[PDB]
Amino acid sequence: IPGIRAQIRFIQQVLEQREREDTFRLKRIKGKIEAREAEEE
Amino acid sequence: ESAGELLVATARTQARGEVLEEVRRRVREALEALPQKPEWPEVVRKLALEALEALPGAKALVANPEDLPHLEALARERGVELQAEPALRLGVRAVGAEGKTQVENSLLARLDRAWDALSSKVAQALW
Amino acid sequence: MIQGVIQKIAGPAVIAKGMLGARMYDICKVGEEGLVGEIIRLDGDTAFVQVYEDTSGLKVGEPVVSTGLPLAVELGPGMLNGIYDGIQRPLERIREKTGIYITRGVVVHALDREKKWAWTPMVKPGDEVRGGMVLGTVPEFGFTHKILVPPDVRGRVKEVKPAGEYTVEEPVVVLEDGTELKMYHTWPVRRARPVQRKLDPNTPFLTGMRILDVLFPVAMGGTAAIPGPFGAGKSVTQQSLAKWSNADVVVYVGCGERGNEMTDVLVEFPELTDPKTGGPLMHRTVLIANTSNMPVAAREASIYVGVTIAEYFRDQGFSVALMADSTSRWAEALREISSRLEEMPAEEGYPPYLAARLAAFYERAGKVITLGGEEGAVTIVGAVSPPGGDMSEPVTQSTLRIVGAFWRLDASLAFRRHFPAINWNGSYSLFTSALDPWYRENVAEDYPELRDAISELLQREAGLQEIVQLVGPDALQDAERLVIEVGRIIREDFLQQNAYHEVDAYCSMKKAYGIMKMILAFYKEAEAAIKRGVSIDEILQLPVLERIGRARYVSEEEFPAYFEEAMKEIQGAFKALA
Amino acid sequence: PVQRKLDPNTPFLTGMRILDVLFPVAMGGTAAIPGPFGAGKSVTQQSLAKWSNADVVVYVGCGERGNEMTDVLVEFPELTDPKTGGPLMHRTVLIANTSNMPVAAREASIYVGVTIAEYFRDQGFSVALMADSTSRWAEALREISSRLEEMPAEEGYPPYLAARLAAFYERAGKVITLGGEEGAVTIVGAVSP
Amino acid sequence: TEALLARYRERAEAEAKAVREKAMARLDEAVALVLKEVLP
Amino acid sequence: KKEYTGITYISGPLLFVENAKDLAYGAIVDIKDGTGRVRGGQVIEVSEEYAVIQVFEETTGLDLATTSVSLVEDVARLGVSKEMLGRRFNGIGKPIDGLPPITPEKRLPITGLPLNPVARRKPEQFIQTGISTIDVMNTLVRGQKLPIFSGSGLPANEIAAQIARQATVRPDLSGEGEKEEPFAVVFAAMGITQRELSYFIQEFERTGALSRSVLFLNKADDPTIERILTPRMALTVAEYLAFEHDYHVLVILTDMTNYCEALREIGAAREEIPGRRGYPGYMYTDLATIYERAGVVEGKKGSVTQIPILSMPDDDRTHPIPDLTGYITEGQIQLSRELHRKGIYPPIDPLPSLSRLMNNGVGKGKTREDHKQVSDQLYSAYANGVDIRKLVAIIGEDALTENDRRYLQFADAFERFFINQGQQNRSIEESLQIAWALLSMLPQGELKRISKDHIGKYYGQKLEEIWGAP
Amino acid sequence: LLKKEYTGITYISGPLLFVENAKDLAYGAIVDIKDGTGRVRGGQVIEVSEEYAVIQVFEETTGLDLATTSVSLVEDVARLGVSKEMLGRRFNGIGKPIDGLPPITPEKRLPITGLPLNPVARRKPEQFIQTGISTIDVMNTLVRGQKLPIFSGSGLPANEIAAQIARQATVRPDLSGEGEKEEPFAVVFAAMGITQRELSYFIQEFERTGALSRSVLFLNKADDPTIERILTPRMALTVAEYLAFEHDYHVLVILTDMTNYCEALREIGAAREEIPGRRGYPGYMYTDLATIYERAGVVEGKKGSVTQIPILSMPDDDRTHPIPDLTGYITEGQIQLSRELHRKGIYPPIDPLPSLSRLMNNGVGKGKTREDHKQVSDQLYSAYANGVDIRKLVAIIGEDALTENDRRYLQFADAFERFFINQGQQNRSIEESLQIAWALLSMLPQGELKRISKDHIGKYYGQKLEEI
Repeated sequence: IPGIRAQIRFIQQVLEQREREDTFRLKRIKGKIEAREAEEE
Repeated sequence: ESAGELLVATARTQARGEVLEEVRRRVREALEALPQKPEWPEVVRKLALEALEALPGAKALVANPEDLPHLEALARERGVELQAEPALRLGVRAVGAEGKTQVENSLLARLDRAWDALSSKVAQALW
Repeated sequence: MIQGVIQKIAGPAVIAKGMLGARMYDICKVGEEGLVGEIIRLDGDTAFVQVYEDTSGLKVGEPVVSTGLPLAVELGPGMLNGIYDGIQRPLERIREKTGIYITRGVVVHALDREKKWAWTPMVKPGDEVRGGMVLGTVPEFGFTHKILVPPDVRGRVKEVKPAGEYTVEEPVVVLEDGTELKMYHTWPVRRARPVQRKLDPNTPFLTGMRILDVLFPVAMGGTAAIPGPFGAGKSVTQQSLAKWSNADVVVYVGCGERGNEMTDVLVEFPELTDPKTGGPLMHRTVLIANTSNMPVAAREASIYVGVTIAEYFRDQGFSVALMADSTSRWAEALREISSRLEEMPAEEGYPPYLAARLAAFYERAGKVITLGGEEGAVTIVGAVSPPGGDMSEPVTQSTLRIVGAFWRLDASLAFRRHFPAINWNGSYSLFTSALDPWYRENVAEDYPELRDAISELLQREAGLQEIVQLVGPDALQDAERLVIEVGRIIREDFLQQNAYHEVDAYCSMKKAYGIMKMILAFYKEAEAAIKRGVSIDEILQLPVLERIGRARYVSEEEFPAYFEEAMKEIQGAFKALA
Repeated sequence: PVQRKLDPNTPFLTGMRILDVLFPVAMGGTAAIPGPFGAGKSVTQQSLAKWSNADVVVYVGCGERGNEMTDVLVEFPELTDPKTGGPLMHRTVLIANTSNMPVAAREASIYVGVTIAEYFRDQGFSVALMADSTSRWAEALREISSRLEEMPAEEGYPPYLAARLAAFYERAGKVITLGGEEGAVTIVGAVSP
Repeated sequence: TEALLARYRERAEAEAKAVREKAMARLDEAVALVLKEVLP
Repeated sequence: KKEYTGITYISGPLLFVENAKDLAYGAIVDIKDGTGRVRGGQVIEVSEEYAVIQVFEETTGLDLATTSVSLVEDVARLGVSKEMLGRRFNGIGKPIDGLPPITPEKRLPITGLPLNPVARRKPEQFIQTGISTIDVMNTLVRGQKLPIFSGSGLPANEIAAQIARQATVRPDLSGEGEKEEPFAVVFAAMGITQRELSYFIQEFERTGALSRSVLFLNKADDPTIERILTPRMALTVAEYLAFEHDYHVLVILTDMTNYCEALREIGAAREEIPGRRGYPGYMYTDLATIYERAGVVEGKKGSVTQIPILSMPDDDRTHPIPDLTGYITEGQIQLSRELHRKGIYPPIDPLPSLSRLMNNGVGKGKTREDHKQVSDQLYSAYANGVDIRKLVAIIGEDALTENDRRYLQFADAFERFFINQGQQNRSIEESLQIAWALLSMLPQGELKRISKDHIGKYYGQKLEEIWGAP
Repeated sequence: LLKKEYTGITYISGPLLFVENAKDLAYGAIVDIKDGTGRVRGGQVIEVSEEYAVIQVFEETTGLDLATTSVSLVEDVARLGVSKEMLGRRFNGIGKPIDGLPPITPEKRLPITGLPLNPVARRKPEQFIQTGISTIDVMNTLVRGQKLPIFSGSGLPANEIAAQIARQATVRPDLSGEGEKEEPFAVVFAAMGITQRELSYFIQEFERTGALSRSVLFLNKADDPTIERILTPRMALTVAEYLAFEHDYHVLVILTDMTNYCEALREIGAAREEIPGRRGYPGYMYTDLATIYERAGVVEGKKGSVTQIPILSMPDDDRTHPIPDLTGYITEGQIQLSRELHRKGIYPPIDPLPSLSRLMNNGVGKGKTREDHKQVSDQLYSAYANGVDIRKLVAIIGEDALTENDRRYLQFADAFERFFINQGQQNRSIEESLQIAWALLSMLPQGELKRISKDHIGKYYGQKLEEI
């Protein structure tokens, strides 16, 4: 049971990290697009 | 136990602080007494000159009306404008070209900006 | 007053023009309806306003007017017995004026402006006044409500109105400078109220419950946390804490609770009786009530409003018990707000500053010397109810990092008809060492050692469970059986407490000390007997155990007698028993 | 530049039984030593510096503790080279960029160490290059890419990280120098996952 | 005992008095130094 | 009336219109093209520069030269009346039953206002669903929110239809009672297929349940905005009936997972960064706005009761949708795949099911004085029976005690007769009779959760009362 | 001595604000933000260009507007006034007093970020600090000039261990050979958003031991701003370095709840929208933590020393969290606390196996305590590891199935926990700790001690557990 609990924790952390990275990338790209629109429309 | 020496230490520090604050009070009085004496126009002219030199370009020079006659020489010679204002005494204030920067050369502010550094020298002199 | 016009509407977010001069985190009124919003950003001649209520029907060009002050609470007479929202909107009056639904832009004052109060001045013209001093007094139910100079006010008194009946708005002390001091003053919710000095957790917060007052004490001015499992009797424990604690005022904050749970809270508290007076407990209570369908801003500001009110009553010189229910719901509100502001999430979508905000909330508690020189305290008992009950959740982890006590309510005990359903194997208090001197001076000189002995016995009995499960109690030898049965006696006679009994609902420290001493003396004599060869089946038949069974139910004025009598009979039983 | 690349055929004796026996590394080879903190990376690297069979040892302290460079400076002068018989420090070159020193300099430190190692190889020696932590070089790349406002790959690192690590590690090998002699560079790099 | 605390109180008062008396001699020179250092 | 032709951008579901500062935020707009087709849309962002319209359906023929936009209403509104009973609508209110349109007594905004928490009252009266596993063990109280957690292919639609056809109030069990207590069912079907639509139409029309029901049916190929509006219109009608005509309204929302997926899609359409596992960071607020619209109000004789039905995405109770729904609601009736594939219908697993408000709506003056204890004993007995059923696979029946074998037989009979009732409709009396008949199979003495008075009054029935005609 | 004000605020959002014509604001320059109310609050320039300057405010931005707000220049580099008179004072976390006494008269004004120590200017930490706790003195020896954090949990007594170390830590010059007179420790205590309870504990303990007369306290409380949390350790270490390497002091620096520092760092990084690391923490957290930790050490040609004991609470009791992981790669070991030992009632609850002291070997041995120190430590570690393994086995298969060897190892593990780790508040000499260790090793056969040379085993093996 401790082993399964550890595996569950590890997989949860991996998936949450991947989600965070995806969100950060989307935000950075959106900000760049907004800056481009402001500078050049 | 020897923990009562804290009373001696705190008393010494409090007395030193009171002495320094009295020194500051006398300095402020002396500053505010400067304009009444005839030697004030030259110091104010130097202050205004330094203020202008601090600006790459100054739109106008600001001082109290009692100083405007004394500052007109620098104002016209430097080519900058001028305007009266109940501003801080004992110095002159500059305004940037864009109108969004401002350099002040008041002595009542210079004292505040210099006290932290001068405290060590003053304390050494006192004791 | 700064006035502008709406430039863009997109959800709760409104951009306003002509707002140069508007201040950050000021409260603004948007549109013709005057919907309340908060300035969250300034850019050039524009201000970003996040509107509490729904913005449907708003149009570009409509006016936006800034109040110029941040989110603030009116502090003064008339808050006791009141039911408020998360932004201090009196709900009874809203019902009276609007029906059974809460409409948009309902403007109603926190303190009633038509009630009159009996004013007794305590200052004279020419007296100097400073922040926190007592200008006068007003009777509010059973309380000598002190009218305080706002913390940022100084000057020399000029006019002091005589005794009489006055409305809160009426100037009552006019200072030489010209400032007019009314019976109330506004204070921001996010700025902690000033105090002279914070003191140490030297003295206890007596909840009246044996387990919490003995094993896991919380100091006056401390912070505690309880988890809210379903069926653990959390509401009953909270109500008993409100009724029987040594707090002079109780502030209850519901910050996003289910609709019917809030209905239960609002229907049960009015039916609670104050033991000190026999009248309603709501005369000594302020309720902040929020449901999950009310605005997110209200749910986020609920706890801050509650703590500000608690700090006010503290400055008056009282001890206040603040009970925030489901801080997890508040964390959900914070998460939603952060998401709408386009911030970077951390961990389970919570904003990176969740722990900081939670700490800033929990650490407005503490015993204090007020600006008036009196002494007051605010004790906080927050409830953490993760959706799944997992303790690794960020809110629970952040709370446990800051609170000094943790009382683990468990549904398993409640299933076994053990109340209060607090588990003594997951609970802890970090105040016992600091509170030891108070116990040695006020209850008994040996109380800490007796409490430690009880804890050691409970630990031993926990260790023996793995043996009792495989083979029943009858199989265990005499010593282990004595441990099991002294544990049973503890659980049944000292740790259990019927909140609905006339006498057992409240236990003083002396009563708990007496019960513990009786149990430990019985255990000592029983160990001696077992070493002498008396079978344990004979020990368990002694009537002295029955006398210890009823110690809970003896009155406070009668307990001393019962106590020395029972001690004598404890010594008699085992000496007589062969 | 080199004249030819040769197939490694001789061992790089580290003096440690496990590495020398079960997991050998040749004189033109490469090795990674990842491990969590407290596992003994630094002691292993210093042992490789103290006992290896290399003519010249180039140690690169990328963003690691400064006490570990003081340890070398203070101890090596009093120790003896395994073969030449003189002071150990005489065969060592240290490139130090500790953790509190400028972040951008970690990349330059890696490259400087590798170039010095290649030079001593060109003289006809067998050089051992030890990289105290390549993870800190990766962190420097990540910080600079953050300032450049570039899109990151996994864990924020720039997508060109693998290319940089490859260009760094592929400068090792037993070669025939432009002068006709034989030399080598062994790289033992430490990762700090 | 409290006697030691009383002795320390007397010593602290004496020390404060000594500091003040010592300062009273050179205060004007300190003011002169500050004025020289603050003026242009 | 007025037409805006300054269109400057079409992409996906969005349309930008210039010089449209007269359009209110949230307004509904008609969009017309050269062919004369009229599409609908919602104003989602208004600024001095332009207005952003989210177009219902698709943009497969729009062009900047010929398209125009016009205003329908400043606020999404529904015309309500008591003549909706017996009608079927489409999630925006357009009738789809073939009958003429209704004449609204009043037109009411669909984003209803919150209920004042001081106006609410504690739920204390139950509504009979006809299903024993709910009435006896997971009772449903008026003003309660009790979702049904279902799986990928379990018969949740059939259970919803059965509860719709059988739901009733029981005044006769409440003291003297009242001469009448009107009852109505609102049925919101979000993201259903043609198959499910036909099934619902037939079920409501083949037993006369239509005459007391209002159906808001949203298909899966219909626009997503319609899916998001459907529950709000259903609850607007429910609140109208309950608190202005004294009806007892039961609201069944068929698939909240479809609603949450619609919410996610639209959130992405409005250029919002998704929250946890892709869902909007404000999903909790939206689900509370939908759910918290049920309750009992002080001084009003009506009530709104809610049964949200949601399919757990991967049998995961920790998925955001089931998690938040449980975190806002008051229990869960969970369907079992094991019971479903053993042939039991309706497949409700008593063990994972819970109804928080049950203890208030059961007792003297409501149901019967023995309800709570019978329910607790049934729960404990079924749990022991399942455990012993798993133990017998190892230890065998001959190594069990007689009480254990009785618990085994009780588990079998409980599954076959209590959970497996088919399309029957059981009053609370019949369900309690079956419960006592099942409890009689255990010795009087292992019934430790029931008082002796109730045992003496009810113990001893024969299971043949139901075994003879399951 | 000129006050230059900038009134071109363009954009205020969260903790940042932008100023337009501020080309004369240096990077890293400390500014002063004044509002219409006259309230004065500070910030730092974090990005400066020809278009605008980005300023992060050290406290909340409530009450700021674009019409009446102005920013002035305080200094081009963040500096702190220092003296030998800071000892006995209390501060706010920015540097201001909170004790009611007048402000300090600065002898020097040093940058708070400090400057890196040249690796050639350091000397190797050698001297041995006797903490009075056996688990540290015998197994995880702390040497002067070392950074040895304490890894703790949510409710474990790490503050008590820090206070005990401060009270008891000594140098023992008699063993080292010189036999010099006592040189008491100066204590620099930095708080990073602590409750009033922990602060009360610390103040009461220091008053009890009379330490405050030789201490400097920087107190940032949970009610104080989170952005200021970043300045506090830098001020503390600037003062500590000044004292150590300008007045020949031996400074013990206690940084409490570095997890609060990391949370503040993450909040600021999220505000700035920087590339994150492993759980949303900024990619440069390792470098930022290094800039704080690496300021400890010993310098050639100087007598002073700075030694650090950071306290951080592992979130959810996992080393693999970014804060403990990045601290581990920087600091020279760590003293980890065990929740199991705490639940059993063992104080201090220090579990040797996850704990390490990197600089142990350079401070123990002949002329540096006793010659059997290192081998005794290694043998204790091996024996305790065996005991833990057999305890794991016994929880599966029970005690009767054990060999005599395994039984001896179990008994050793239990006695170790009961007598070596559990010492309460008693201050133990190094000799007493080694005597107890040898008594515990005496429970094992004389031939199972592979880590101890035969000479030492002959010298010390035999005593019984009878220490008093």
